[PDB]
Amino acid sequence: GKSHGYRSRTRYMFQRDFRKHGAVHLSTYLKVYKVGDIVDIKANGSIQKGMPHKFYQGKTGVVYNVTKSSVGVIINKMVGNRYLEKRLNLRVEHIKHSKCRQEFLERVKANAAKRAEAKAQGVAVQLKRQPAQPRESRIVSTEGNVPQTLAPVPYETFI
Amino acid sequence: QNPMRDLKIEKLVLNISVGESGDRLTRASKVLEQLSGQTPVQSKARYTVRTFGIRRNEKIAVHVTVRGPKAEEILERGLKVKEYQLRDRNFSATGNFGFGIDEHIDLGIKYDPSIGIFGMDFYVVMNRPGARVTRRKRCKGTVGNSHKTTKEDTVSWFKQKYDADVLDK
Amino acid sequence: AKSKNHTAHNQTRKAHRNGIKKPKTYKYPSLKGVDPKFRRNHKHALHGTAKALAAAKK
Amino acid sequence: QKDAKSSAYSSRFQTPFRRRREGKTDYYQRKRLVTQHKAKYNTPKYRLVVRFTNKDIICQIISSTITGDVVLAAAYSHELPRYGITHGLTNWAAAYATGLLIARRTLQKLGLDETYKGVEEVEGEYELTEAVEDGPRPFKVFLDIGLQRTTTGARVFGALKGASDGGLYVPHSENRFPGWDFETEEIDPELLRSYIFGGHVSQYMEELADDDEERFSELFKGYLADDIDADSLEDIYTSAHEAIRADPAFKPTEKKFTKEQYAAESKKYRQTKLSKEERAARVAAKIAALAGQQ
Amino acid sequence: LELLKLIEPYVAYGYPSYSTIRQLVYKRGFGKINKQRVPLSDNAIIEANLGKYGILSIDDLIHEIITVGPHFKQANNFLWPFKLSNPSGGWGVPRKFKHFIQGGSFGNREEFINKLVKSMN
Amino acid sequence: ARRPARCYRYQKNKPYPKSRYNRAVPDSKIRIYDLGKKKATVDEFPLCVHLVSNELEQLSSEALEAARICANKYMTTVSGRDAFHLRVRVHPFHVLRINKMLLQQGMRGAWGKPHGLAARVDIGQIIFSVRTKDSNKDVVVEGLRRARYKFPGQQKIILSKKWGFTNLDRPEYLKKREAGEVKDDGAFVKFLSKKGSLENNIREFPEYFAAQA
RNA sequence: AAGCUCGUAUCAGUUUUAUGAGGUAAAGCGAAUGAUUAGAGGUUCCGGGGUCGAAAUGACCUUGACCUAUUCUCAAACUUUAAAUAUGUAAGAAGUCCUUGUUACUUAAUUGAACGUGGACAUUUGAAUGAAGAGCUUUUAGUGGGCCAUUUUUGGUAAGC
RNA sequence: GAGAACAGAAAUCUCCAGUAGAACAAAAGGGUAAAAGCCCCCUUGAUUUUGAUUUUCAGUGUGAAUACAAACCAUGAAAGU
RNA sequence: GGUUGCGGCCAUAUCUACCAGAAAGCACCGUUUCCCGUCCGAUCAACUGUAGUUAAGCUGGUAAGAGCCUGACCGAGUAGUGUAGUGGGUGACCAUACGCGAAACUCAGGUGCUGCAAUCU
Ligand SMILES: [Mg+2]
Ligand SMILES: [Mg+2]
Ligand SMILES: [Mg+2]
Ligand SMILES: [Mg+2]
Ligand SMILES: [Mg+2]
Ligand SMILES: [Mg+2]
Ligand SMILES: [Mg+2]
Ligand SMILES: [Mg+2]
Ligand SMILES: [Mg+2]
Ligand SMILES: [Mg+2]
Ligand SMILES: [Mg+2]
Ligand SMILES: [Mg+2]
Ligand SMILES: [Mg+2]
Ligand SMILES: [Mg+2]
Ligand SMILES: [Mg+2]
Ligand SMILES: [Mg+2]
Ligand SMILES: [Mg+2]
Ligand SMILES: [Mg+2]
Ligand SMILES: [Mg+2]
Ligand SMILES: [Mg+2]
Ligand SMILES: [Mg+2]
Ligand SMILES: [Mg+2]
Ligand SMILES: [Mg+2]
Ligand SMILES: [Mg+2]
Ligand SMILES: [Mg+2]
Ligand SMILES: [Mg+2]
Ligand SMILES: [Mg+2]
Ligand SMILES: [Mg+2]
Ligand SMILES: [Mg+2]
Ligand SMILES: [Mg+2]
Ligand SMILES: [Mg+2]
Ligand SMILES: [Mg+2]
Ligand SMILES: [Mg+2]
Ligand SMILES: [Mg+2]
Ligand SMILES: [Mg+2]
Ligand SMILES: [Mg+2]
Ligand SMILES: [Mg+2]
Ligand SMILES: [Mg+2]
Ligand SMILES: [Mg+2]
Ligand SMILES: [Mg+2]
Ligand SMILES: [Mg+2]
Ligand SMILES: [Mg+2]
Repeated sequence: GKSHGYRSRTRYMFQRDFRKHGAVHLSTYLKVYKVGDIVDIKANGSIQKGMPHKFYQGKTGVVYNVTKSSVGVIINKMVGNRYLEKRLNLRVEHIKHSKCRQEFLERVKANAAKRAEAKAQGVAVQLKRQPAQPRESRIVSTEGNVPQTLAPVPYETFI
Repeated sequence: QNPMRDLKIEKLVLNISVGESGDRLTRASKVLEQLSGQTPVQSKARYTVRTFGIRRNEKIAVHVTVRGPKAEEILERGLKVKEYQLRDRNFSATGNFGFGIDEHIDLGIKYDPSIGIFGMDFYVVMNRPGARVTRRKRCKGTVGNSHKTTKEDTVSWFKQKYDADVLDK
Repeated sequence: AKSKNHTAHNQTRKAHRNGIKKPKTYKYPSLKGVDPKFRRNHKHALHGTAKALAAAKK
Repeated sequence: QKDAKSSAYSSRFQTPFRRRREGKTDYYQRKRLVTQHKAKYNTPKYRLVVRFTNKDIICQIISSTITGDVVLAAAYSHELPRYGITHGLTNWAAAYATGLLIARRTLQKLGLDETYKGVEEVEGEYELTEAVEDGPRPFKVFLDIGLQRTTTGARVFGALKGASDGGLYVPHSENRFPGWDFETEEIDPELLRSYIFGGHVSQYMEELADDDEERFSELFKGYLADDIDADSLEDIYTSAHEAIRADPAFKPTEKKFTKEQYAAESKKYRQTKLSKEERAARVAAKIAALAGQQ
Repeated sequence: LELLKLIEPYVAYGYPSYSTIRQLVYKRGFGKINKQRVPLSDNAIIEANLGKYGILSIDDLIHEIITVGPHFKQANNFLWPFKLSNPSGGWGVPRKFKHFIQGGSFGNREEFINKLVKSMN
Repeated sequence: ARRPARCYRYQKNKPYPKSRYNRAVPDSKIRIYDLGKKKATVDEFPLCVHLVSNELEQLSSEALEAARICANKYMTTVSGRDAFHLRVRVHPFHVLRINKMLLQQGMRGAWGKPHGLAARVDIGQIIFSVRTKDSNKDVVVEGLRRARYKFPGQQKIILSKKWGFTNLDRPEYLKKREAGEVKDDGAFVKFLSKKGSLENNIREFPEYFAAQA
C-alpha cells in the first residue's frame, strides 16, 4: 500500500543545517510577537512540539493570536479553485519575523520623513519607487585604453 | 619547572576478580573490607559468558578505592611481596601502574579459615596537583602537556623512593 | 477491465474558469480561537470604553 | 599523542556554544529561566544570579536581551567590609548578607524599599514576602544557581534566604536550608537562624581553640589579629544587617589611575602579533636552517 | 523589458522613428472613450480626453510618445492598439518564427522595426 | 543465456548499482583493470594514449573484458609483458535487468532480476589508458585500435599531452622533476606543496631545497 | 439561467523591487556513509606457516588483518556544496504620527496588551502593465471510459505497449 | 589504545583518545550529549469539563495530532515542565 | 587594555605542538566540627583565605601547522538549465538564438567580534 503519513516526504525538509544541530539558541526565545506581525514559517525538527505541517513549510502569514509558547498564524491556502483561511498553532521555534515587512515599515518611516522636508520647503516630493531605467548617453575615453582587439580561438584537445 | 607539580598517588584500587556469585564473593569482599577499612563495591557481569560460567548482571567481582596515606601504605605492603621489583610492563603509557599478588595473607592479615585465601589486582593511578581541573563540574578542562603523568616519569618516581627495581626493557 | 487511474490534467483549466479569487477580507475579522481570557477581558475593556464615551455627551 | 585527529573529524566537527566549552553556561537550564510567557511580551524575567568564587560571592540581578544580558544591580561579599564583615567572606553568613544587600539595594533604586520592609525580626523562619493589598506587588525574582549542586544546606541558598528576607519575592521552599531533617520533613528555624549569624562557624572556633590551640591559631589567625572574640560573631552579622538596610546604596571603589592609564600599561604586556610580511621573512629563513639533509 | 523577453517568440519589435510614429498615429490612430474605439480625426477629441494632461492636439499625442515623458502611460493607454495589415512586400524571410538574428521575424529587430511597420501600415 | 548488447546499449534507466536493496547481482565479467608493468615508476612511461568514448551509452562488463584482453595480448606479443601500462578506466557498477518469461504470466509483475553489469559512459569519457616509452606509440595505438572493435559505438583514440598517467604537460612535468618537487611512490608519485608544515616538507622532499644540482 | 448590491473599484494563470522556502540538475568522493582499481611506507612487542641452535616466549622471512600518505572509478532508496524552471509574503486611508481614554487580562510599576477619543498628514498616497467593470446570491443540465504532441519521467528487449 | 594474580580471543579494575561511529520497544526516516542516551530519587498530566485548530477533506466522518481556557494534581530550590 | 560574573552571535571561537604571561582577578591549593554526598571529602558539601604555586586551568604569541572563515574577470560564463525553430544527425546525441547560471579546483587575505555590571599598574 501507498503511505501518506503526516511527516512523509520530509526527510530533508526537517533535517537540521550541517553543523547546526543541538540546542536552539536563546535569540529565538527572546523575540516578541504581537498580533498583525507577519511571520515566516520554517520548521525545526528538534522541537517536535508545535510543529507546522509540511505544507506550511516556506509559507508566510499573519499572527492572529499569541499564547504562552506559540503564536497562532493565519495562512491563506488554495484548495481547488479558491483560497481558504487556515489557522496554525505554531511554537515560536518554527517562526520568524518577516524581513520584507521591515523593509516596508522602514520605508514608510522614510517616506514620511522625505515628505516633511518638502513641505518645509513647499517643493515636490516624488515618493513612488521607480523601476530600473535604460541608461543615458556616455563618452568613454581612450586615454590609457586603446581597445585590445580579440579573435576566436583554435580547437585544441587538452586531455 | 618543579614547584607545585610534585607528582603523587592519586588513588589505589584493589580488585579481586572472583568470577562467581555467593559466599565465595561475600568472602572475597570481606577481605577487601578487613583491609581497606572501607566498605567495598561489587561488580556485575557485563554479559553472559558460558565457558566461564557467568550470567549477565551476576555479581562477580569486588573492588575498593583507597586514597591518601592509607593507600600509600597498602601499596608498600604489596610492593613488599613483589620484592620491590616490577616489570617495565606494569607501567602504562599514561603514568599509572599496577601488579598482582597471589595469596593476600602475604601482606599482613591473619588467616581465618572461614575466609580462605584470595589473590588480587593492584592498580595504582598517578597524578599531580591541579587534577581537579579534569574532575570538577564547572569549567572542566584538560591538563597541560608539560604537566600530567607519563611512564618514563612515573617509573623514575617508582625507583627514587621505594628504592625499587623495574625489570626487562 | 483496466482504466486510467489518475491525472490532474485539465484541472487547473477548470479551476481558472471563474476561480482563484482572493480570500475575502475585513477589518474586525473573526475572533475564532483567540485566547479566551483576553476575550473575556476585552469584553470588559469595551463596555467600559463605550460607557465612558456616552458619559462625554451627557 | 598519536591519537591524531583525522582532518575528516575536524572538518565536520561541530563546536558547542562558546560558553558551553567554557563550562560556564548550562544552556538547557538557561532557556527555562529566561523565557517569558509570550503574552506578557516584553515583561522581563528577572534572575537572582548567585555565583561563588574561591574568595568572593557574586550576586547580580539579571534580565536577558537578544544583544546581551543586562544587570539591574549587583552586590558582592567583598563589599561587606564597608558594612562591618571583615572575615569569612565566602561563608553562609556572608551569603545571607550578600543576599540581603542586593535585595535592599535593587528595590531601593526601584522605589519599593519603604514599602516591603522584609523581616527585620529574623528568627530564620520559612516565609515568602507576600504583597500588600491595595498597593504594588513585590519585585519578583527567580534564583539562578547556574552550575551549583542542589544540596540541602548549600551556601547559594543562603543568598536566597538573604534576598527573600530582604523583601524580594523569590519563590522557594524549606528543604534545602540547613535545619531540614528529611526524616522529619520539617525545618528547625533555630538552625536556619543560627546560620544567618554564622553559628556553625563560631562554635567550631570555640571547639577548636580549646581542643587545639595550635590549629585554631592558624585557621583563625585573623580573628586574633583583630580580637574578634568567637561568641561576638553573631553581633557582627546582626550589626551588619543594620548598616546594610541603613545605607543599601552602592558606592564604587575609589580607583587610582584612569581607565586609559591602566590600559596603556595594563597589557602592553600583550604580545603583539606579526605582520604576514615579517612572517614570510621568517619562513624563508627557517628553510636555510633546515635545508640540507639532516 | 522582462515582459518583452517573455513574449519574444510571438512578437516583432524595435525602436520607432518620428516618421513611423507620425504616420501610425495619423493613419491608424483611434482613441479610447467609454470603451468605444474612436478615430482621431479632429483635435477636439484628444483635448476632451487627454487635455487634462496638456495634450490638446494629435501632435501633442505623438510628442508625448516619442519623448516618453510624464503622462505617457495615460497618453499611450488612450491609444487603442493599432490594427496593422499584413506586410505589403512580405516578411522578407522564409520562416517568421525564428529570431531576427537567425533568419527572420520575432525578437528585437531594433531600428529595423520601421521598415516593417511601414509596410504593415 | 545472455541476450544481445542491443537490448541494453542506452542509458535508459537511473543507475541501479548493487546495494543493500539490490543484493544478489552476479559478478562483473571484468575483474583485472591494471596490467602490463603496473609497478613501473612514473618516469619509465612518459607517453600516454587514451581510448575515448564519443557516444553516451553503456558498456557491458563482458565487452570490457573482451576488449581488455584483446588489448593486453596484442600489446605484450609485440612489445612485451613489461613494455606498457594498461589501465581499464571504467567500472561496470550498474546492473542490467531481465524480466524473463517462463500457460504464461504476462506483463503483470514485470520487475526484473539482475542480468549483468555495464558502465554508463559519456561523451569524451576515457575508457582505456596506456602508458609506454615514446618508441611504442604505434604499437600502443593499434592495441587500442584492435580493442575498438569490441565496443559498441564510436570511441576515439588520443595522444595525451601528459607525462604518463599524471597530469602536467610533458614540459611542465620535467620542470618539476629536475627541481626535485617529485618523489616516487607506489607506481604513482607525490608532489611538493608550498602549503604544509615546513619541517616534514623538507624531510619528505629533501632534494628540492638542497645544494645538489 | 435568474438576477441582486454597487460603480471604479478592488481586481490579475504578468513583470518589477524587497524578503522567504526548497535539495532536484549539476557537483563531490587525496569530505561522512556505502561501493571500487592499483601499488607504496609503516606496523603485531597482541592471527599465523616456516628456515637458522628440536632450541626459542629470539632473529630475518613471504602472508593475512590493521595503520599512514597516495591512486583509478561509482549511487533512485549517499552527501559537504548546490542551480535553472517553478513557489510563499509584502509594495499603505483597514495607513503613518502626536495627545491621552477604557479593562476583571498582564506588569515591580498607568508598566504592557488589545480596542478607542481628540489633533495633524491627500500633486507621485507610496513600483510596473492591464481592467473589455467589480462584488454577490440562488438554482439546475450534462459529465464522472478519454486520447494525442513537445518536455520531464516509471515498468518492459521492445511496442501504434 | 596503553596497563592489572589465577585470566585464555572473551570475566573484573584503572587511565587516555572519543560529534555520537552508541542508545532511544518496533520498519525506515528525522531528532537528541551537563540529552531525548545511562543510573538514581519522587510520582500518576495515561486525570476532570466541553470548545477551537492541523493533516487526509466534500474543507463531511474516523484516526492521529497542535495551541489555549476552566479544574484537580505530580515534580523541582526554582524558573518551569 | 587585563580580569571576573551574566551573556549574544556560536570554530575568524575548534584541533596540534611550543613558548610567554606585570597587576588585579580567576585558579590550583589548606582544612573536615558543622548542614551534606561518597566504595573513596576524588567529585559533591561545609570551613579558613590562613600554609603554598603560576606547575596546571585560563590569557595571549609562534607554525610555508590540521580545520574553519572571507574574497577573486581562479577555474567558468564552463556544468546544469527556462524559452525557439519544418535546426544538424540513421540514431545515440549535438550546434545555434533570447535568457539564468553553478559545484569542485586554484590562488589570495584572515584566525573571534561584541553587549551589561564589577574590578586592576
Ligand atoms: Mg510509498
Ligand atoms: Mg526528495
Ligand atoms: Mg553537538
Ligand atoms: Mg507528544
Ligand atoms: Mg569461575
Ligand atoms: Mg473494470
Ligand atoms: Mg487501456
Ligand atoms: Mg475513470
Ligand atoms: Mg484501481
Ligand atoms: Mg588532507
Ligand atoms: Mg539544572
Ligand atoms: Mg544529624
Ligand atoms: Mg499593407
Ligand atoms: Mg514592390
Ligand atoms: Mg505583390
Ligand atoms: Mg535577409
Ligand atoms: Mg537472436
Ligand atoms: Mg525504464
Ligand atoms: Mg508483485
Ligand atoms: Mg516482488
Ligand atoms: Mg547526478
Ligand atoms: Mg560538489
Ligand atoms: Mg566515499
Ligand atoms: Mg527511479
Ligand atoms: Mg505567482
Ligand atoms: Mg494600472
Ligand atoms: Mg452544477
Ligand atoms: Mg452536478
Ligand atoms: Mg455527478
Ligand atoms: Mg538499552
Ligand atoms: Mg529511529
Ligand atoms: Mg548501563
Ligand atoms: Mg489513555
Ligand atoms: Mg567523604
Ligand atoms: Mg579537597
Ligand atoms: Mg566544594
Ligand atoms: Mg581552572
Ligand atoms: Mg592552516
Ligand atoms: Mg511550434
Ligand atoms: Mg530534433
Ligand atoms: Mg529521419
Ligand atoms: Mg546542452
